[PDB]
Amino acid sequence: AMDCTTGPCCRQCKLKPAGTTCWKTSVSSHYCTGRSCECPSYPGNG
Repeated sequence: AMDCTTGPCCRQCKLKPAGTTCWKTSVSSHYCTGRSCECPSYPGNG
């Protein structure tokens, strides 16, 4: 049982706040939509 939702959008076990850089990968920067714990596959700067 793991309801933490591991991922880049998940600080560790809590859906990061929307409009907050979760990934910010040097090769690809994105943002969390406070909807899931998995950052999208697109940059959030528009």
